[PDB]
Amino acid sequence: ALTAEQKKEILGQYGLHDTDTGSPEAQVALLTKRIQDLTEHLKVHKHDHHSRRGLLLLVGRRRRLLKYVAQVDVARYRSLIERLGLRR
Amino acid sequence: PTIQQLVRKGRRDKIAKVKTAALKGSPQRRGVCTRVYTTTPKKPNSALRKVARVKLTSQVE
Amino acid sequence: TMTDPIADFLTRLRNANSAYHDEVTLPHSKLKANIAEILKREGYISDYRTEDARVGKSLVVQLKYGPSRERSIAGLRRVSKPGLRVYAKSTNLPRVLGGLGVAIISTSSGLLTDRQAARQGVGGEVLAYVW
RNA sequence: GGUGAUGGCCUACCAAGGCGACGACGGGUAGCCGGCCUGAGAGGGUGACCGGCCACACUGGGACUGAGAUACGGCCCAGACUCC
RNA sequence: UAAUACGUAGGGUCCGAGCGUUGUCCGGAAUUACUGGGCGUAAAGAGCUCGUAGGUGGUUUGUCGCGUUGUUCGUGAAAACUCACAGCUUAACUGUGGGCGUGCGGGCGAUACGGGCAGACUAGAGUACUGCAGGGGAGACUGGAAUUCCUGGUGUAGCGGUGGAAUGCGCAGAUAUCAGGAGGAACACCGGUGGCGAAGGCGGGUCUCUGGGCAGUAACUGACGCUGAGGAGCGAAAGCGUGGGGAGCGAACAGGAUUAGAUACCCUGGUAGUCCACGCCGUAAACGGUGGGUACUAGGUGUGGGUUUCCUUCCUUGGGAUCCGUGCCGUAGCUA
Ligand SMILES: [Mg+2]
Ligand SMILES: [Mg+2]
Ligand SMILES: [Mg+2]
Ligand SMILES: [Mg+2]
Ligand SMILES: [Mg+2]
Ligand SMILES: [Mg+2]
Ligand SMILES: [Mg+2]
Ligand SMILES: [Mg+2]
Ligand SMILES: [Mg+2]
Ligand SMILES: [Mg+2]
Ligand SMILES: [Mg+2]
Ligand SMILES: [Mg+2]
Ligand SMILES: [Mg+2]
Ligand SMILES: [Mg+2]
Ligand SMILES: [Mg+2]
Ligand SMILES: [Mg+2]
Ligand SMILES: [Mg+2]
Ligand SMILES: [Mg+2]
Ligand SMILES: [Mg+2]
Ligand SMILES: [Mg+2]
Ligand SMILES: [Mg+2]
Ligand SMILES: [Mg+2]
Ligand SMILES: [Mg+2]
Ligand SMILES: [Mg+2]
Ligand SMILES: [Mg+2]
Ligand SMILES: [Mg+2]
Ligand SMILES: [Mg+2]
Ligand SMILES: [Mg+2]
Ligand SMILES: [Mg+2]
Ligand SMILES: [Mg+2]
Ligand SMILES: [Mg+2]
Ligand SMILES: [Mg+2]
Ligand SMILES: [Mg+2]
Ligand SMILES: [Mg+2]
Ligand SMILES: [Mg+2]
Ligand SMILES: [Mg+2]
Ligand SMILES: [Mg+2]
Ligand SMILES: [Mg+2]
Ligand SMILES: [Mg+2]
Ligand SMILES: [Mg+2]
Ligand SMILES: [Mg+2]
Ligand SMILES: [Mg+2]
Ligand SMILES: [Mg+2]
Ligand SMILES: [Mg+2]
Ligand SMILES: [Mg+2]
Ligand SMILES: [Mg+2]
Ligand SMILES: [Mg+2]
Ligand SMILES: [Mg+2]
Ligand SMILES: [Mg+2]
Ligand SMILES: [Mg+2]
Ligand SMILES: [Mg+2]
Ligand SMILES: [Mg+2]
Ligand SMILES: [Mg+2]
Ligand SMILES: [Mg+2]
Ligand SMILES: [Mg+2]
Ligand SMILES: [Mg+2]
Ligand SMILES: [Mg+2]
Ligand SMILES: [Mg+2]
Ligand SMILES: [Mg+2]
Ligand SMILES: [Mg+2]
Ligand SMILES: [Mg+2]
Ligand SMILES: [Mg+2]
Ligand SMILES: [Mg+2]
Repeated sequence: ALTAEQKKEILGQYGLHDTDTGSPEAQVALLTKRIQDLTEHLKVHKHDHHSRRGLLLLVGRRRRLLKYVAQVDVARYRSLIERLGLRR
Repeated sequence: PTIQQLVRKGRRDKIAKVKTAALKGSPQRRGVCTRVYTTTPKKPNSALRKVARVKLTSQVE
Repeated sequence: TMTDPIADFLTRLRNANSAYHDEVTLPHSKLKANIAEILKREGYISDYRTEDARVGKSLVVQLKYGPSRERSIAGLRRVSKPGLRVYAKSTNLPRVLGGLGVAIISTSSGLLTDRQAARQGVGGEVLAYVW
């Protein structure tokens, strides 16, 4: 999981300002970084179906948040997609 | 059954267990006897009845 | 998921009547307020009220019971619900207990009782059959 | 180009699409409807007669006549049936 | 053998210029349950999840009113049904114009709820700050007792077995028993009507990576919610492929035995499998025989988890409150 120092760092450079945390953009940033680290680990550990369940749950959360953002405001949604490299 | 299931599937009514296949919906059929013999009813009632095997205009034995 | 506030409110009312309560607390809403208008003016709920809570305004319902402990409302069943919604024409207004009951109808003026709608010639959606 | 009248009705060239799981196309069934029987009702069945439409005329096709042809007893050709 | 049920008689019943049989169709059939069904066992919740489409939405602030009803004239053929009248001497029948004719059209005037459109807020949901318990999951490392086996001593006639006995292994030295060595599977007590996991199911430890759930601050987003046809992932054991491993246990298979009969129950053994690695297969009485989620509804008796606060020794299942999960009994109700 992500610990204090880099979680604070990610909040800082990905949030609207240095105080808000519960922004959808902060949510997506945390989720994406965690999923990248975890996929790196799962490429080593293969049959951990117990944690790939959390994989799929986090992916569903990502997609749901992205749907919410694209429904609300498309400009910020697409800017975030481009600046984070996600396919959709 | 929820309303959406009802719309999705439609309600199917019973398919009639049609009896008396020979007349094919007719009140009468004419036939020719082929044999005359006797048979024994089931266990509860025992007797010696008279039954005839007939050829029908609808070609059913 | 609170996917039917009207149904939940009516269920709370009938359940409180069964459990022999005195006050029922619910989140406050415009539809709740006007329905309370209807029922109180009909005489089924002794009196309502709207207060302020920690987050959102709520409401408490004060019922009555018959002099011999008698229940005030006997049965409560919703008619027009999410998914299955029911309307009525000026002539086919629903009859409950042969007029002994009250059906809440949404008409252009607002929500009025079955007799009010029948006399006015107006119609709409019947909300709940209260008896 | 064609039609009493717009239109792939027909022709040529352009583009690759259109219809499809809120059921395409496939298979069996069967003229549709005002109505008839039943049921308190919703509903189920059903299309006798009369009547409003449709399609058919020994089976398959086509065309002439005109304001009006699916042309039943109008025409031509092909098959079957019966007859001279 | 002594029929109100067969046939005959009488007598009686229904009906009637028609009376029965048969056959088609509705009904009772709420026996396809919209009105108006059920899912524990009677027939049924899939094995459990994520989640596309569809279906559905936690609040108020705002307009257009396309969902909606609101009325006015404006269509709805005749014929049939319902009301009244009218005549064929009443009789079916029609002489008779009204009345009926449940759907569809635009124009005039509404906005309460029910969509989209619209900007704002948070009681759902979600993250954010710190703590928490845990057989959660995968890899690797490691200890112990024991079975079995090999080797080697001491050591004597049996060891082992069931209701009893022989197959069995022993005089080539069995059993036992002691030293050493090998090696595989599995971790008693802790350990319970306890933890976790969505579900199968999961516990000797150590480390490595990591999932999930809960408590207070409630900082921030703000209708993102719910569940899901198809699809796809997970999924006990048994079975299959490949290559390792293979103590114990043990289908099938041999013998001993009981039995009239035993292709079994029991005994001797004993190959698949049982374990490793990767693929497979996807079924269980996959049960809580009860799908998931939210709201409401008297209590009593316990566990574990975390919080606070006070008798305050401030030691303390001393006392209070809180929220999560977890056993049993019980009112009202429901239920066959
Ligand atoms: Mg953790
Ligand atoms: Mg509201
Ligand atoms: Mg209903
Ligand atoms: Mg032109
Ligand atoms: Mg054209
Ligand atoms: Mg052309
Ligand atoms: Mg036809
Ligand atoms: Mg009709
Ligand atoms: Mg009926
Ligand atoms: Mg009906
Ligand atoms: Mg018909
Ligand atoms: Mg006619
Ligand atoms: Mg006709
Ligand atoms: Mg016409
Ligand atoms: Mg023809
Ligand atoms: Mg012709
Ligand atoms: Mg003719
Ligand atoms: Mg002729
Ligand atoms: Mg006799
Ligand atoms: Mg008799
Ligand atoms: Mg008689
Ligand atoms: Mg019937
Ligand atoms: Mg039913
Ligand atoms: Mg059963
Ligand atoms: Mg089931
Ligand atoms: Mg299955
Ligand atoms: Mg209008
Ligand atoms: Mg009008
Ligand atoms: Mg009209
Ligand atoms: Mg008329
Ligand atoms: Mg009638
Ligand atoms: Mg008269
Ligand atoms: Mg008339
Ligand atoms: Mg009708
Ligand atoms: Mg919507
Ligand atoms: Mg604000
Ligand atoms: Mg929240
Ligand atoms: Mg812990
Ligand atoms: Mg592994
Ligand atoms: Mg030795
Ligand atoms: Mg020994
Ligand atoms: Mg704030
Ligand atoms: Mg769903
Ligand atoms: Mg969905
Ligand atoms: Mg499905
Ligand atoms: Mg599907
Ligand atoms: Mg898979
Ligand atoms: Mg797969
Ligand atoms: Mg097994
Ligand atoms: Mg296996
Ligand atoms: Mg085999
Ligand atoms: Mg295999
Ligand atoms: Mg092998
Ligand atoms: Mg071995
Ligand atoms: Mg054996
Ligand atoms: Mg044997
Ligand atoms: Mg064995
Ligand atoms: Mg199965
Ligand atoms: Mg199980
Ligand atoms: Mg389930
Ligand atoms: Mg629920
Ligand atoms: Mg109880
Ligand atoms: Mg009671």
